[PDB]
Amino acid sequence: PFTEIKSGFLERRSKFLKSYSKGYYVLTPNFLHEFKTADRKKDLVPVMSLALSECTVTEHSRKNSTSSPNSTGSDAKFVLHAKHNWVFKADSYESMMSWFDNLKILTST
Repeated sequence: PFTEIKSGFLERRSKFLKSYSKGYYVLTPNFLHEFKTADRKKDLVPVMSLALSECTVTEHSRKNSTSSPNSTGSDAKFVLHAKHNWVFKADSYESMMSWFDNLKILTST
């Protein structure tokens, strides 16, 4: 058992290393926790826990459509700001939007 609201894999962009690192993320009413693996029985200490009380989600990609074709890269990104700005990338626009929305309602402050 666990008061998990949402969990799943995400890539977080490194600020210095110019690369993404994939982690397994678990959203609770209190934190977004990062774990190395999805094994909630054996992998039990977060590599990082972001307190939601002082985060906000600001922007997200615009879907790849005829109205705004996104030639550059993926359209599955969002920004989580700490009160600096972490860039996360999900599997798809749809998955990204589920993370964004679920984060939004836990961080209205």
